[PDB]
Amino acid sequence: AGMTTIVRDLDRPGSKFHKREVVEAVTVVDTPPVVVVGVVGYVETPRG
Amino acid sequence: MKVEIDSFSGAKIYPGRGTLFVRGDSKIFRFQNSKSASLFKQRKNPRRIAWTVLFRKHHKKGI
Amino acid sequence: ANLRTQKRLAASVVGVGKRKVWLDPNETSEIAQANSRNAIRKLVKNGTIVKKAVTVHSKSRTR
Amino acid sequence: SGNGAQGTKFRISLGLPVGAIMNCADNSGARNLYIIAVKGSGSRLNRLPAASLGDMVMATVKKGKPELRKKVMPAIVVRQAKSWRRRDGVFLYFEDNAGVIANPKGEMKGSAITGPVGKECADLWPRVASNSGVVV
Amino acid sequence: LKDVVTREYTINLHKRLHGVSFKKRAPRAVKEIKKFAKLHMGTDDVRLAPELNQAIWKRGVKGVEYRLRLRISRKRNEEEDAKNPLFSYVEPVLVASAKGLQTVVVEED
Amino acid sequence: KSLYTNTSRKALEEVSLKWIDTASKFGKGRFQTPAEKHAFMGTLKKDL
RNA sequence: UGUACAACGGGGUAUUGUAAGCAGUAGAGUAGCCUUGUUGUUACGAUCUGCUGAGAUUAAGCCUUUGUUGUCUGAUUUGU
RNA sequence: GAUAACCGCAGCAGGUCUCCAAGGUGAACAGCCUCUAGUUGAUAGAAUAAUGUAGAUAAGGGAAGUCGGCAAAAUAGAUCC
RNA sequence: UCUUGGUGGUAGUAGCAAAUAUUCAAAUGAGAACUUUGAAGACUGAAGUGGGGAAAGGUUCCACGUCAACAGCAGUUGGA
Ligand SMILES: [Mg+2]
Ligand SMILES: [Mg+2]
Ligand SMILES: [Mg+2]
Ligand SMILES: [Mg+2]
Ligand SMILES: [Mg+2]
Ligand SMILES: [Mg+2]
Ligand SMILES: [Mg+2]
Ligand SMILES: [Mg+2]
Ligand SMILES: [Mg+2]
Ligand SMILES: [Mg+2]
Ligand SMILES: [Mg+2]
Ligand SMILES: [Mg+2]
Ligand SMILES: [Mg+2]
Ligand SMILES: [Mg+2]
Ligand SMILES: [Mg+2]
Ligand SMILES: [Mg+2]
Ligand SMILES: [Mg+2]
Ligand SMILES: [Mg+2]
Ligand SMILES: [Mg+2]
Ligand SMILES: [Mg+2]
Ligand SMILES: [Mg+2]
Ligand SMILES: [Mg+2]
Ligand SMILES: [Mg+2]
Ligand SMILES: [Mg+2]
Ligand SMILES: [Mg+2]
Ligand SMILES: [Mg+2]
Ligand SMILES: [Mg+2]
Ligand SMILES: [Mg+2]
Ligand SMILES: [Mg+2]
Ligand SMILES: [Mg+2]
Ligand SMILES: [Mg+2]
Ligand SMILES: [Mg+2]
Ligand SMILES: [Mg+2]
Ligand SMILES: [Mg+2]
Ligand SMILES: [Mg+2]
Ligand SMILES: [Mg+2]
Ligand SMILES: [Mg+2]
Ligand SMILES: [Mg+2]
Ligand SMILES: [Mg+2]
Ligand SMILES: [Mg+2]
Ligand SMILES: [Mg+2]
Ligand SMILES: [Mg+2]
Ligand SMILES: [Mg+2]
Ligand SMILES: [Mg+2]
Ligand SMILES: [Mg+2]
Ligand SMILES: [Mg+2]
Ligand SMILES: [Mg+2]
Ligand SMILES: [Mg+2]
Repeated sequence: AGMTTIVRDLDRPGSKFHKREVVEAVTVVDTPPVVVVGVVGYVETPRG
Repeated sequence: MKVEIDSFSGAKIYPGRGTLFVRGDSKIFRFQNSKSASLFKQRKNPRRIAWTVLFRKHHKKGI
Repeated sequence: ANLRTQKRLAASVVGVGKRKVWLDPNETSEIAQANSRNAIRKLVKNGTIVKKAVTVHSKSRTR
Repeated sequence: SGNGAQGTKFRISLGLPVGAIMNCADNSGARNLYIIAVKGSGSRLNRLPAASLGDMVMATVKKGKPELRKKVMPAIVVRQAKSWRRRDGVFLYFEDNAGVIANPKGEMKGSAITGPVGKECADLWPRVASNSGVVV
Repeated sequence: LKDVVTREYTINLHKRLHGVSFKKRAPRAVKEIKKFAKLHMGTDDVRLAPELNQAIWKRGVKGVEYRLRLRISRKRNEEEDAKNPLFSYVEPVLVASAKGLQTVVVEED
Repeated sequence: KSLYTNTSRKALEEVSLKWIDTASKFGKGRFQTPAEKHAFMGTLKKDL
């Protein structure tokens, strides 16, 4: 879909920015449910 | 997550937006976009810029 | 038709340039019979060729 | 960067390559600093080593006291004026480039800083924060 | 369907001449009006009125208006009609503003 | 899914968002919601 | 012949920065009228103020659309 | 009398002597826009990859580039000091 | 690296991109990006892409007919 940005607190002990807010880019993937229609069987062969 | 104020225009600055400017006499100016940044650099007065909050308060629009 | 000779003759008859000579587009057949300066003169009298007034250069803003 | 700084620093945008003349923000007598080096700098073909806020540089004094000129001394960049990002999302900069003369372990040669000092520099260098007034 | 029909349309020439070379905006406006009339009348042979050509070229080669109100009439091609027996002929409509106008059928009464 | 089991402390960090930016990406957006936009700008000329 | 697609229209989002027109007891003043105001008159007058965060532009590779008007069988080739 | 009538292998961006000379901006026969007059000729159409040629813009630094500031930018008229 | 003549491949290829720029209709015609006329848009901007001459050219001037060749596309047009 595209990106947006967030603010979150940081849980990183030893970081200087521990328990403070950071602004992070996030990508949003639009995920409607998938429809299961088939199955495929795969045997192991000496050629793959 | 403290929403700031544009120093030129009075718009609200959400996190990540715009630029902060520390002037050489140590006064902090926050801008929501490069429009406010550029008209600050151009020495424009916010009281004469017709869309800014400081214009509209002095010309008594929107009460 | 080909009215190049008639536009040149009409410019020389009425005394203006070829940029200032109007030929009737609906009367091309009897413009094309005007191979002489007298015939051009007769079309100027009957208005088939028109002197096509000057382009204005106004001096009002200059004044 | 090197030895003397107390802590790690997040990567600040590089503003000051070698040849940059930055202002001298302390009261050591110098008026400007010519950057000739940056400490902790990687090797890359054709790349000028570029200083950033809080970095230790090697610098010469072009304008200042005759006792300060014609020498290479360490300095610490305190004001950047190239716009850099903090991890809390803020993009910020100063009007000017500025630094303070320091010794090779980061004790300050002067004792008072004129103007603001970047918080990353003040956290990296404790004597710079000690002699600094307003920080950002 | 029914062959002869006169309709009025607004063409957006701003979005059709977005990014075009400045010495080609009005010639490409002529060609986009022909493309528009072929899309809407189904007629490859489009004839444009010289009043419409003046309207396109009114502000020179690069000052084509953002929106034209065009009357396009589909007609019967006579005197040995070509591969298509119809032709579409496009007039300009003299409007105060070419904004906020929808496609309307002009009746022949 | 991750092909290996990552224990790198940048993984295994439980993220809690504090804020998601929803201003317009079609410009330099100023408002997160139309309600915020209406509250800032008051009332305009546009027909009711 | 569709929960179709298109062209317009509407809305949203955005950019700029307050359109034209009209009015004004705003306007440095100058020039005329006097039965000379005192927030008289007439002419000219950058600019200002109100209607007016207006107007304009907005997909052209933005979003949306229960609106209007259209469109929807042309050609070629392919067999174990 | 020449971006086609001359010379240059040619209807060649070269070369080849001279007269006349509108308005505005402006010091100006500069550049820019217009009037008279003249032309609209130069293979076209579609698309807008790389690499070009021509024109540009650029954070922060400011010659660290290079044989060398080459190229570009900066400066610019006028009045007063 | 013979002489004269002819012919290939390269190859339907490199190219036909300086001088801002064309467009709509009608007419003519077998055939019109290019001819003519109208219309619009532009340019030269009077040290002109204007009006004349000197040298040189020599009929290129003009009209009628006409398009095999020539005008490195076209041509119904032309200094052909
Ligand atoms: Mg005669
Ligand atoms: Mg390396
Ligand atoms: Mg020395
Ligand atoms: Mg329409
Ligand atoms: Mg473009
Ligand atoms: Mg132009
Ligand atoms: Mg309507
Ligand atoms: Mg965006
Ligand atoms: Mg207003
Ligand atoms: Mg406006
Ligand atoms: Mg107004
Ligand atoms: Mg619009
Ligand atoms: Mg959409
Ligand atoms: Mg319908
Ligand atoms: Mg000759
Ligand atoms: Mg030669
Ligand atoms: Mg030549
Ligand atoms: Mg020649
Ligand atoms: Mg001049
Ligand atoms: Mg003229
Ligand atoms: Mg050409
Ligand atoms: Mg730069
Ligand atoms: Mg700069
Ligand atoms: Mg410098
Ligand atoms: Mg130097
Ligand atoms: Mg060197
Ligand atoms: Mg070197
Ligand atoms: Mg040297
Ligand atoms: Mg050189
Ligand atoms: Mg040079
Ligand atoms: Mg002087
Ligand atoms: Mg041989
Ligand atoms: Mg031979
Ligand atoms: Mg051969
Ligand atoms: Mg071929
Ligand atoms: Mg080719
Ligand atoms: Mg070439
Ligand atoms: Mg050219
Ligand atoms: Mg025709
Ligand atoms: Mg063409
Ligand atoms: Mg036109
Ligand atoms: Mg011009
Ligand atoms: Mg001749
Ligand atoms: Mg013939
Ligand atoms: Mg040819
Ligand atoms: Mg031929
Ligand atoms: Mg021809
Ligand atoms: Mg001929």
